[PDB]
Amino acid sequence: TQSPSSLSASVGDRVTITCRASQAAYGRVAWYQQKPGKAPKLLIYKASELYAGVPSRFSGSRSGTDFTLTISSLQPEDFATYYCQQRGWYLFTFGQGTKVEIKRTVAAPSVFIFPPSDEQLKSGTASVVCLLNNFYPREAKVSWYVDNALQSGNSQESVTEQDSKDSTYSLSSTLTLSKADYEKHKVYACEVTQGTTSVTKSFNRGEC
Amino acid sequence: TQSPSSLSASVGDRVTITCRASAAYGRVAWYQQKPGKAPKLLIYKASELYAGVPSRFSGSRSGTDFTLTISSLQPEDFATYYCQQRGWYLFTFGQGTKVEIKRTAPSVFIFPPSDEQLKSGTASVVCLLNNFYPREAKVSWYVDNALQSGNSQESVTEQDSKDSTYSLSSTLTLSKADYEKHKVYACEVTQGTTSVTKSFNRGEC
Amino acid sequence: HHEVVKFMDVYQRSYCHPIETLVDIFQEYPDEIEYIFKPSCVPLMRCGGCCNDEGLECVPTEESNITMQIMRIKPHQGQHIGEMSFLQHNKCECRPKK
Amino acid sequence: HHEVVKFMDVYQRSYCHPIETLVDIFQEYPDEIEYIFKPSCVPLMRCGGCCNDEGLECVPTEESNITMQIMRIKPHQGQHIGEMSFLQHNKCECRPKKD
Amino acid sequence: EVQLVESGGGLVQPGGSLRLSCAASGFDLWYYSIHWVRQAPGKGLEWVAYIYPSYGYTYYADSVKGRFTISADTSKNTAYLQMNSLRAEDTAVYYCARHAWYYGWGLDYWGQGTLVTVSSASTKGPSVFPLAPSSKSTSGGTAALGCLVKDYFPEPVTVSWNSGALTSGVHTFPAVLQSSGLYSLSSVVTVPSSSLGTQTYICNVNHKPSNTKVDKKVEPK
Amino acid sequence: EVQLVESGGGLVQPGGSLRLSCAASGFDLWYYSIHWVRQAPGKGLEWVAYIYPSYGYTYYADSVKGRFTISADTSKNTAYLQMNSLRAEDTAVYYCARHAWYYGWGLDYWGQGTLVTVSSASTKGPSVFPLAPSKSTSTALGCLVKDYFPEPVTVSWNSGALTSGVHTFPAVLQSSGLYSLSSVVTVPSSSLGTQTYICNVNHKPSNTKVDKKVEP
Ligand SMILES: *[C@@H]1O[C@H](CO)[C@@H](O[C@@H]2O[C@H](CO)[C@@H](O[C@@H]3O[C@H](CO)[C@@H](O)[C@H](O)[C@@H]3O)[C@H](O)[C@H]2NC(C)=O)[C@H](O)[C@H]1NC(C)=O
Ligand SMILES: *[C@@H]1O[C@H](CO)[C@@H](O[C@@H]2O[C@H](CO)[C@@H](O)[C@H](O)[C@H]2NC(C)=O)[C@H](O)[C@H]1NC(C)=O
Repeated sequence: TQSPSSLSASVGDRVTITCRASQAAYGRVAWYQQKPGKAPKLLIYKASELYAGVPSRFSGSRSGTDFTLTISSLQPEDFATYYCQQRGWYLFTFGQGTKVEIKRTVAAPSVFIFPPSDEQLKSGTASVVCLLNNFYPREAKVSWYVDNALQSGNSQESVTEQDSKDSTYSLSSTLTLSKADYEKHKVYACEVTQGTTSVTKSFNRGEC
Repeated sequence: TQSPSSLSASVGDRVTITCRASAAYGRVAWYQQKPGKAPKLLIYKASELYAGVPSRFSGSRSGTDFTLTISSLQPEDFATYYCQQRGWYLFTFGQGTKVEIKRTAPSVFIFPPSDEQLKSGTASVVCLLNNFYPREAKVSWYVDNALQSGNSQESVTEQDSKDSTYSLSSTLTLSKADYEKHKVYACEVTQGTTSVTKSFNRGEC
Repeated sequence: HHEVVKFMDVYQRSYCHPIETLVDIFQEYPDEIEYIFKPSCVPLMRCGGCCNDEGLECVPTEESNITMQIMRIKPHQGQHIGEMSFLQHNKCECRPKK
Repeated sequence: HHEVVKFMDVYQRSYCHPIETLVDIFQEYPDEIEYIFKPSCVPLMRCGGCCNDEGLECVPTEESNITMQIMRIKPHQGQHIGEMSFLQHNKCECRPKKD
Repeated sequence: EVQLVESGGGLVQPGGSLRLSCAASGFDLWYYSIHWVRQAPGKGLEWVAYIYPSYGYTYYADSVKGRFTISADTSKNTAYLQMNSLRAEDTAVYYCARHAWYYGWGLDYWGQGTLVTVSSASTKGPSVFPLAPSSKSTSGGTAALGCLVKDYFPEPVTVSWNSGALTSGVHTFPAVLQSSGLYSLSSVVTVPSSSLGTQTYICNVNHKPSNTKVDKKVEPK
Repeated sequence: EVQLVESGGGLVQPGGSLRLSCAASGFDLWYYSIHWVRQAPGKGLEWVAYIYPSYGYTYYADSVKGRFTISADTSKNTAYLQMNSLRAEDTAVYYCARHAWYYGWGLDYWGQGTLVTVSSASTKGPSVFPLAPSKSTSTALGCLVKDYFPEPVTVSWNSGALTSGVHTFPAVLQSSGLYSLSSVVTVPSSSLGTQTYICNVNHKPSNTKVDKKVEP
């Protein structure tokens, strides 16, 4: 197992994950770093040795059956999910995985709206888009209102990973419907309830 | 080098070939080369004997002079025998030794050109000499009892394993123009005992 | 002409791993002294290689038996080829000393 | 579920010939004592094998050298990856026991 | 100089086969180890199998035993994972790695990820509609424009901008499996408002699974 | 058990190339030695080259050094002698053989023999005329294989069956420049037509196969 399952600290905070090896496999544990949808890179071998290039802030130690990975100065570049590998001839035992989010001084999103394109309308389907850039935290209940009407079962949301620099996210909610319901309505609002910030941006099908 | 160059004993006569090694640590082999076939080995490591090789075969080492020994020479062992001097980076084969065997009827034949070959444009007459020994048998041809040379091509088989006799074939090749102009085609063999000859008649078939 | 082995290559090719080792048959079956065996040795996957830390050593972990043909040369007339068995090391490992 | 090796093969594979032999560098460079080496051993094609004859012995005949990259680590002071050379046996042979 | 390069990804209906390929550069495979680790969509890592060429070691994971087979050809410096009776759950991205002893029990230089999808659904080429930078979408000096790639299957889809050059401030959002069963994504880029239509803006979409190539121009509304 | 099989033989114009193939049975090349030994026309044997797979040994004789290269494909259990600059002297029968250490420095199981002719002349197919059996009426027939190039030509009798008393003569270099031979078999006169009389000639260099019946 891995522990904790998931965690969020801020910049500079030292952070340590611990991995269990109830099968005493001779300290063969290693640690790997999986960045957003990319190739797992290795960080720690022999449960304490460090790969070439890996930053000094990374280190490991072992309390018998409890191996820990320690990051001294959490810097925003080190945003990823980390795994521990027990290894052993005939044995791998990959860890549960630990998502490492970072706190980024809560910020209001930079909301945008994109109506369906005339070509998309020509296809018989209308897609209205709502962009939320450079915001924290990631938990932002996005709401859609067609002529001030809350929208259900038509909103598909997708979010990036903490940007390496600002460590804020970006969200994209899509109000999808047929071209008929787009030419039959005027006000298309997109509200984002983010903590103490209820931002909203809208358009008038006419403005187009 | 190898020695003897050639030798003719009879069945049972002990016969010994000798190989020189101007040496490489006594790593030598002996091989048997049957008429135009694959060299099979008889002796490896200069004294050991290959599987199947007859008990009559043997090897020896006189310092730098390795020898192959056949005690009861049997007719099957007609071949050319070679010694492999070997060498890690200097493998070198032996000179080779012809294994001749003197034997204890000539039975001559003649075959005329086939009408196809004739029609082709050239006529070839052939004369056969089977189960005969020895060599040096200058074949004589007579087109209408006129000596023919340089139109005769001879070929000899190899010593048969059992009888140790040979087989020869001489070919008179000429144009159909110089052919068909004659009837008697005789073929003689130089035998100081009886210099026999065989002939045929074109008009007959 | 010259040849080099990269450090990673040296480490891997000489790291603790089963390697072909020629072993005299006496060492495994020291029976039947008045009996010649040809060949005198057999090729066996034995352990070997650096463990790259003094504390631990290259030891076998998975072992089984291989029967091989050896020409048993009898004291006098006899050349029977017998199926002598030997032990081999399938897998090695780096484990602490004692 | 078992395997056998034919005699022709046994004689052939366990004969006098250069085999990859793992050799601890300590055995080869004994004077560089105040230096631990990583890795401690190196793979070298060295001689080995039965000659199956008392008169003869497995001796090398062709020898050359391979330079390999080795971490010369001083025990606690500092390390450096240096190109230590080693001897290898290109070819072996079975030659009489000179005595 | 060490590189591992993978290919063979695609879609296979349950019961079918596919061979993945992991070729290596700058280091011989023979004296080393190639492992395969599969990552299911949104799931953890799973060691699939390994091969140890110069050792004669081929051990496989329990889930894939018999169905899959690892192999290696020394001359091409390349390992292959021939999977033969693919069931739905096997859908994952497959990575290959080297296990060197200087780094102990551990996988140094890893692959990129080659995607294998086990579904009986059919490939659909994508459709691309613009996300025009409306004057309302203009946040002062900061302007927003993008591309919408709709109704494509299966993954993956690559979306570059302006033949790779325009990269700063681009946010290609992840895909969503729309309840219809087709994939959909949206890539945007904060571009200077001053650039407006003075700087050309073309998004380059590629769907290698369907061999579709669409480079759409984004222009002011 | 152990068998060596050769191929690649044929005709090549001076300067051309050709690869011989030596496949091995019941016996791996990897742990052993394959040599090429050429026997020149009417002359002794000549070690061409060797390869020792598990050792990395490729030593060739000096005459072909650089021109030839020995090699082996482990998967197909096969050695290859790639000749690249075939000169006249290269004409020979090329044998491949195994050198096992149990037999010391020596070539145990040998090849069969593959003929290589270095000539700029063109392949010529043969012709077979019957040699019909009154002179043979004293036990009696043969075949004549004329005007063929290059060597070899094989002339069996009655699809291998007719072998007792077969005296296939060697080839002759006809003044034209084509080879010619005569395969004969002494057959009894009393036998008449009781068996059959057909010689099976094969000229794989020219890919010719002639099963001609010899009758009076
Ligand atoms: C591979 O390297 C071996 C190392 O064992 C070489 O053999 C030895 O090589 C050294 C060269 O460094 C020879 O040097 C000697 O130096 C002393 C200095 O006082 C001098 O007195 C000698 O006259 C000589 O110059 C050394 O003689 C030589 N032999 C020994 C140590 O017994 C050899 O070059 C290589 N072997 C191969 C390529 O097979
Ligand atoms: C390898 O061969 C040995 C010798 O034939 C076998 O060992 C036998 O079984 C046990 C092993 O603990 C012992 O009694 C003796 O060593 C053997 N006894 C008999 C009656 O043969 C076994 O097949 C293998 N031994 C190993 C791998 O240790």
